[PDB]
Amino acid sequence: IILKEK
Amino acid sequence: DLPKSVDWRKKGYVTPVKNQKQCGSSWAFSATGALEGQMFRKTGKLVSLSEQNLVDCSRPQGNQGCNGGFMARAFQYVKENGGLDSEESYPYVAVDEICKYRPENSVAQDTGFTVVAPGKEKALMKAVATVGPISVAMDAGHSSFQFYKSGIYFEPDCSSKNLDHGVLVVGYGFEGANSQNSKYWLVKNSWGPEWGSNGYVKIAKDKNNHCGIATAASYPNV
Repeated sequence: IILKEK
Repeated sequence: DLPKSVDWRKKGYVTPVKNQKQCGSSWAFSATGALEGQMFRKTGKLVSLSEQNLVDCSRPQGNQGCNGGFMARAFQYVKENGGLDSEESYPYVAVDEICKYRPENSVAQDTGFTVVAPGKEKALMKAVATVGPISVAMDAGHSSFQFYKSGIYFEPDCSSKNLDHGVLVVGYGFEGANSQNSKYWLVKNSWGPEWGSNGYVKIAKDKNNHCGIATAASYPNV
């Protein structure tokens, strides 16, 4: 799970 | 029973508002915020922790530095690594750099973390009230959020499942005299004190997990 921030 | 309102900033658990700048590291600021509250509870000392330490060193746990990551992965890194450096010893530069973790500069540790049951705002309320500030993911990709200024934030386009920003719930409350109406989560962001309300936002609470606040919340075990 990873927050795609860019 | 649980308190009607909680604000951990009034108890010394929260550092001043930081700024991630042009780096997609909100996940790192959310993780350090939660860790700063737990360390304060354990030792009575508030010490600003290194987001850069997380940005540069946690790729093995699945984080992607300035491109993204997750708070639970950061707590895992802290656990596997045996520590986390202070901000003053490992400053923030908003760019992916070489891992320079120094054990002698570590001022925090965790043994893993606890997850709040997904989608349960009441469980998130119980965690906030009993533990301290909680790391949460939310859907922040809205111009209404970018330009947020005061009041309770409520956005029809918000998703409870497609999330893209890590923040820190430092409390909750309500507006007026009735504790069950116009409720909100007190959330610390990492866009500097000039954004929102001195760097904070009140997100609508008990409105079907608005913006996914309770979809992926967790906290470190210290």
